[PDB]
Amino acid sequence: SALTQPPSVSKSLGQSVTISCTGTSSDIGAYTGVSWYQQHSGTAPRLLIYDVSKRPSGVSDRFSGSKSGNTASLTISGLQTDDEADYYCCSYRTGATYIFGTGTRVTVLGQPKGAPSVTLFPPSSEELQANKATLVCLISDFYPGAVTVAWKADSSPVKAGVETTTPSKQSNNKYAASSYLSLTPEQWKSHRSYSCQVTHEGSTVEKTVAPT
Amino acid sequence: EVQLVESGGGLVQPGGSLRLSCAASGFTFSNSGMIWVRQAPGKGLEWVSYISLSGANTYYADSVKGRFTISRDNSQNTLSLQMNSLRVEDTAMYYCAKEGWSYFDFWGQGVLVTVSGASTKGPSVFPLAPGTAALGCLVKDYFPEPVTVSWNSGALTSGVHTFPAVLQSSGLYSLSSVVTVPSSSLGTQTYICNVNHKPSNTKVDKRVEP
Repeated sequence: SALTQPPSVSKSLGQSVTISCTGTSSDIGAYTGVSWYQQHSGTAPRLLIYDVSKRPSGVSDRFSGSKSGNTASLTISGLQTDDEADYYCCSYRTGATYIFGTGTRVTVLGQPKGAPSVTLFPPSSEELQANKATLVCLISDFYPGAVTVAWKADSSPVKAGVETTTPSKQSNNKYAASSYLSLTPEQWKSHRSYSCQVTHEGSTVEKTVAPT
Repeated sequence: EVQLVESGGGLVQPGGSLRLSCAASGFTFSNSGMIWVRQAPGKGLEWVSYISLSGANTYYADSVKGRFTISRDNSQNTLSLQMNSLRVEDTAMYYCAKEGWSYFDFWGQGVLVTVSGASTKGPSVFPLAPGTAALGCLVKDYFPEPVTVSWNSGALTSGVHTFPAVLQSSGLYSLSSVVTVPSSSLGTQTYICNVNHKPSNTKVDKRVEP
């Protein structure tokens, strides 16, 4: 009842990849109303291919489509970092309804490593007057999209009060994440300093703030 | 310059109702079919409903029939989706899309429909005080998504980085928006973050100074 796609497909920069879309004889097997859509994280889908193999103006000829039986296929040549997105096939079905694929995430591998840029903010005076304390650790511009965050008060570990996001791709095709340390104003002022430690690959960058 | 501007959406109780709207321009809203497509976080796209250029023919997904209604106004150039008896599983980003011919060029930006028993909470906004200096705004403890942040009411866009929200254990979201600015503008240029949380009609302007 769904158009079957590979959950994930990955190749390296410059290489070509092919994504399959397997449906039934009631859709892909029956019609030419097959279309493909590109969707980057946090954006609306974008038409890549329509009518099995046609390209709208604005789509590079690196994107191509074909069909054979109940399986449609999208090929991306010269894999680039922008091609790193989610891809959906679509087809008209018999009850004049439409049906989308399960989606495929394309990862392009041989990209340059990127060290995380870290900005650490102390609790604001406004938040402290409100009997709250939040440390804000902002982590940007790193690749690949895996990082580990650890918090220190003076020089000792903090396990409680820490909330950290999953990495997300930015507009620069690098990654960003954020970590939040929840504190009592006294906790913040009792220690000499607080630190956010960001460890990417093997290197570890540290930022430090003090209640001056 | 075809546009599909969506509106509506927000937090609705389970069993509740919501109507989504899509304002079309830049093309004859007639002569074209329209669809609604939704996307649960973080799942794939699923087709919801189809309407022909006249409205004569309408089609629904089985997961939606009897509860969702599609309609269009060919004078107002608007597309609508009336949603009744909503469930937690109906929680998704909802897209409107123009049809060409059995394909769909041009999509709306999407609006988030959140079906939950949780209550709305507006965020508290705190300033993160500072060649190039980093400063920002903490947007703390709100529900549900989304939140928008602008700087100096749209004047400042370069160097602006708004981070995706963290989902706390409390069930509340928090994000931060940081802008890198020339240190020479500090103490001359005023920097105000403009935070908007529509589900609670919260609009906060916070001045960020060193």
